[PDB]
Amino acid sequence: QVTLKEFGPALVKPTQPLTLTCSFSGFSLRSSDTAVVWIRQPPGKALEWLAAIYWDDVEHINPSLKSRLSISKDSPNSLVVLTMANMDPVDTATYYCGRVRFVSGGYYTDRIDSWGPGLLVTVSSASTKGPSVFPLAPSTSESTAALGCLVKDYFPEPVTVSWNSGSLTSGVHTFPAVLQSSGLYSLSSVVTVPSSSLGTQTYVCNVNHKPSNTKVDKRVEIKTCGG
Amino acid sequence: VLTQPPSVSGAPGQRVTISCAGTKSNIGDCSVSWYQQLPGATPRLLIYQNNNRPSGVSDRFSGSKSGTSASLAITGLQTEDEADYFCLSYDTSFSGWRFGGGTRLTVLGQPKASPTVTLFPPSSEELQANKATLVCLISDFYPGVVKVAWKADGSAVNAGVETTTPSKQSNNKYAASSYLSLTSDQWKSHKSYSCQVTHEGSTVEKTVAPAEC
Ligand SMILES: OC[C@H]1O[C@H](O[C@@H]2[C@@H](O[C@@H]3[C@H](O)[C@@H](O)O[C@H](CO)[C@H]3O)O[C@H](CO)[C@@H](O)[C@@H]2O)[C@@H](O)[C@@H](O)[C@@H]1O
Ligand SMILES: [Ca+2]
Ligand SMILES: [Ca+2]
Repeated sequence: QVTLKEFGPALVKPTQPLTLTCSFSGFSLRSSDTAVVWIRQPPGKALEWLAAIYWDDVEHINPSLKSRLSISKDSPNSLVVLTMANMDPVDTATYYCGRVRFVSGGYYTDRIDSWGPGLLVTVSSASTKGPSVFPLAPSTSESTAALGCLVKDYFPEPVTVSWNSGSLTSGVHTFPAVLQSSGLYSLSSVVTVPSSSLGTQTYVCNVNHKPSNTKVDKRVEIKTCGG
Repeated sequence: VLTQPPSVSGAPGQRVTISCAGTKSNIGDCSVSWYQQLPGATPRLLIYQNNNRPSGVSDRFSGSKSGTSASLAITGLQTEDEADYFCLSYDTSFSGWRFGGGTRLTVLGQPKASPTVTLFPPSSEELQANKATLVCLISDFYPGVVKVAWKADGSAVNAGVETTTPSKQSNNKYAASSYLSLTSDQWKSHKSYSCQVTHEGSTVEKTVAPAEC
């Protein structure tokens, strides 16, 4: 019955301002029991209250973030805006907007009873950059061997990796990317294959990065040592 | 200032409680609400004004509050209850709303599983760019918490380490990566490098050497 949706940039650069917009449905911000709140959550961390704006334009802003935040509303168009100044890499987070309802006249009874799906905002200085692709090879006396491809220093997400143009799916594990303090991503894809056929099979990682119009193929060769 | 345990466990069918420890300034005097957030999903209101359920929330969830602590209780625990649970309360000293740190609830079932650890040395290609990334890939472990330590020759390596949070695989076990970022000169100044993974008081480690053969 009630829905909200966050609009705004997927990325923002350090020291720049972030401006998010919440559109909502199934209730009116004119109702005297109603407010709209902005909540954020860094990846893997806790929920944090940012700012709420009430039907009568009372505001409740996180005192820790007061000097950076502003919030406003356009009730006739069901829109609520949040701005946050001087962005920092620690501000990378999923930003949710929600409906708050409370008891009129009551004492901080407020609850967030409805939630938007949330917008992941990444704070990074990076421009679009295609990955450097490096082969990962091993040690080969056990039955299988793990070969892989380091997909290094790209922006933004996502990247796709296949092996042998899709002809090889078994034993493929592509690991989630890490966002480095540089503001660039890296991930690794590995394929576990029979050791016996390392000299009989060719293994090529196919790496696609659509934002940078980048397509790289890289053959992964075993490093052999003299007997 | 709102304190929740980071982690709680229970068996399917059992009752578990998640507590949020506060002070007079928050839980003591103000309404507690509770939120459930499935992995990767959106938070959802479960309890408001300490002990009320919104409609469409199961009666398996209940809330209470005594003194400066509050509790969420969950009966008939089901696998789909695996989530991060948060308490929320206004705080009149803070003059602001505070969330608990979140308690991740695990539903017991799958047996313990130790990690597979794969360690790669820098490639020749990267070394020619005066760079050297050691890649430690960690997979197939359960539960999904590991600690990663790097060693160079004998000693501990702190500088240049970056490790991902554990993620779910298609086979219902967990994966993580850790990267040790060096220069080629750094790489070549030590004779061995190790990635050591600790899982449930047990250690798995891998070793690479700049002298390949
Ligand atoms: O003040 C805490 C209260 O804030 C939110 O409700 C506000 C509140 O407005 C107060 C009140 O109207 C008046 O006494 O002083 C100011 C001007 O209105 C204002 O700060 O109370 C009214 C009525 O309850 C609400 O309409 C306002 O939106 C909610 O968060 C309450 O839960 C909270 O206790
Ligand atoms: Ca020999
Ligand atoms: Ca109670």
